[PDB]
Amino acid sequence: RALLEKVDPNKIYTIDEAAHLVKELATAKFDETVEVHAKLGIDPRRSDQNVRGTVSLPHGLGKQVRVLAIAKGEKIKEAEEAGADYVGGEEIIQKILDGWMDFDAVVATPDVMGAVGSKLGRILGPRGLLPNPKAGTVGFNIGEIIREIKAGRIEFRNDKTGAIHAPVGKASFPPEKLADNIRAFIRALEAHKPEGAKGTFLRSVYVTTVMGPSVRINPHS
Repeated sequence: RALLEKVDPNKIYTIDEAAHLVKELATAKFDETVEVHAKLGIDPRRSDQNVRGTVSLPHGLGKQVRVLAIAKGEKIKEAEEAGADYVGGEEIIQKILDGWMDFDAVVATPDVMGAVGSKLGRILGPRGLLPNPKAGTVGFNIGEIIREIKAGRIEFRNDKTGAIHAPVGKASFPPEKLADNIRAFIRALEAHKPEGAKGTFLRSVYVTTVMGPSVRINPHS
């Protein structure tokens, strides 16, 4: 844990330095999702300054992503038709508990999320693989969700604190690809600067994981 002192909390790192720090400190036990969090120069209580859109990450998305869709009843067939690599009903949960992890991403319909969250929270959670409606990975339009990932896009939306975050890779990625993905998210955010927002837009930007320290980065590096 003392390992924490490898990250200087006051330094503004380059994106490449941050990518390397990610890989130096990543737990070896499982593959963690790497996020970028930014504090935005917006008023989060006014809808005309909402920031919402997609990032087309240059690495790790598209046809190659093995998507698991968990659904129920009719939506199983829709997930199959949309080309999810793996589809299951709630019966698939036990298979995951038994050690099946061939998938890279999980999406789900709302009706299975109680069971998914309760049984797989402690497994998918620490890995960053838990579906969430705010990330656009839980919904009844399961086919559209699958197609968006296969088209190489991830969704983002600011929160009520005026911050925003999105996954940009895994700790297992080569650092150059992680760095590429971090830059891509920053460029996607900048392309979505609202008209009317004043002052600095990217006030601070960080590379993060759920369980680890944040690494502050220069978004123009």
